[PDB]
Amino acid sequence: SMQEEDTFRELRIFLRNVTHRLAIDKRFRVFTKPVDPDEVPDYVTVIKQPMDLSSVISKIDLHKYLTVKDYLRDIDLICSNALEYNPDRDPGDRLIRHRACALRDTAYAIIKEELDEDFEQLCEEIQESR
Ligand SMILES: COc1cc(C(=O)N2[C@H]3Cc4ccccc4[C@@H]2CNC3=O)cc(OC)c1O
Repeated sequence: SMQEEDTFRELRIFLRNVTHRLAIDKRFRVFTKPVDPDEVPDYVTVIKQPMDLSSVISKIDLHKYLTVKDYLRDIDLICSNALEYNPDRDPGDRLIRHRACALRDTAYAIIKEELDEDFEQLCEEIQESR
């Protein structure tokens, strides 16, 4: 229905705003665009599902997220991809893992403080009915 389309449009607006706040945070710069294979050649072969904040914006706009849970699965993927690709003890790997974890923690914390749980519940119920 049109009321259901209004619900998903509100969800999209909410998701774009959270994503924008992550994207402008200096710590999360390396997650703003896809990992370039010319700068990191083995990435696309090791990481099966690359994910970054620009691709998240693209997926919001294509109506790929019908719930906050679906969006958070992609935020989790930005984090898990960095934990998997950079697992070493060296400072370079530890810094990207800490930034990855901080990106995930920030997204969850924004959603915990600003998302009405009845709004998410409505999205899930419209999703389950389709
Ligand atoms: C997100 O995961 C990674 C990111 C980088 C990294 O420093 N990047 C990546 C992505 C990117 C995107 C926007 C701006 C800067 C950057 C820098 C430079 N070029 C890149 O391709 C390195 C990683 O491992 C060596 C790695 O797992």
